Amino acid sequence: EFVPPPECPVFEPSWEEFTDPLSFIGRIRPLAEKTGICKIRPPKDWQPPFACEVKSFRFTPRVQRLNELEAMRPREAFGFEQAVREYTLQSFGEMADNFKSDYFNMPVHMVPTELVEKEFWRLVSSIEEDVIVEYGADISSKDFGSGFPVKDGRRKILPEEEEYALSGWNLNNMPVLEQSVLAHINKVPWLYVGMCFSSFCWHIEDHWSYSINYLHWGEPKTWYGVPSHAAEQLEEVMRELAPELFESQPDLLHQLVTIMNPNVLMEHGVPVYRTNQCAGEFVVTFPRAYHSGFNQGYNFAEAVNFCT
Ligand SMILES: O=C(O)c1ccnc(-c2cc(C(=O)NCCc3ccccc3)ccn2)c1
Ligand SMILES: [Mn+2]
Repeated sequence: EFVPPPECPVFEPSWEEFTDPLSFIGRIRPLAEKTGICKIRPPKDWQPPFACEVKSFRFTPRVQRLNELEAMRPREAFGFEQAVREYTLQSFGEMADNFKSDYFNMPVHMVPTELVEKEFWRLVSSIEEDVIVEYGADISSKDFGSGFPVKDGRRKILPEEEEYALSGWNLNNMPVLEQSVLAHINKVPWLYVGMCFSSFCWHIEDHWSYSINYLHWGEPKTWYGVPSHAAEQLEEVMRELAPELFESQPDLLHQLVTIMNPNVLMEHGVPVYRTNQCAGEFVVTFPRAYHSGFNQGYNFAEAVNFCT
């Protein structure tokens, strides 16, 4: 069965250390850049409100067939497996919890994170069992607002919430403008509504950017990360073992389907670290750190690429 990778570093900054995000990330870099990803737990009293327009939040999530790569005799009428379904935040959550409790035959919060992890990777490689889930991925914060409070006058902010609108850890306040000559001659966060087994495959960011990720609420998001010094190693294992039909594809397209069991990478000598990102915790990915992961259950994440 699946062997969990070693845990990535988790930091619990003091209030003093928590004042400036870029200063903090710069200070932890000697360790975190060697693990690709790290987790940051804010002080216990730092609790931003959830500021999305919940009443109107509607979306059509993308369908994810866990074993689509292993599955590569064409099945009758491929391309039409799943009927389309639009959800509200509430109705997606009802669907997500029902899916998970039915799947495991127990209440959603009683399913061990290790079991969802072992079962996810079993399902990804299984040809006997076709599990299909849905992911409310890549929803712009412009559509219904950020999960963080923002002083743009579109939504009421209470006095005790203003510090969160102004915080450097509010993802809308991270720096995003890359320096360049073109910048002198001539981005917002994205939202992710997850359910059990919804997932993201191995990738790095455009321009080898840092990214930062905040789980507003819900069940954990499980991460795997590879340090940048091993990026070429991972890419070589992909070349060797990924489907030949996709071998010649540019990285930007190949990354849409680069699913790989972390143990395969580990057996080929690639260092992999894991973490369960819980509600109220940040994950930071360092430049050219490959990462992938899946959601343990119904949850809500916000993410943005930032520059140093
Ligand atoms: O899902 C997450 O929590 C997550 C975590 C870390 N990074 C990403 C991420 C996604 C994209 C992206 O646009 N993907 C295409 C759309 C997409 C397809 C399946 C799953 C999630 C997105 C680019 C860069 N990073 C997503
Ligand atoms: Mn990413």
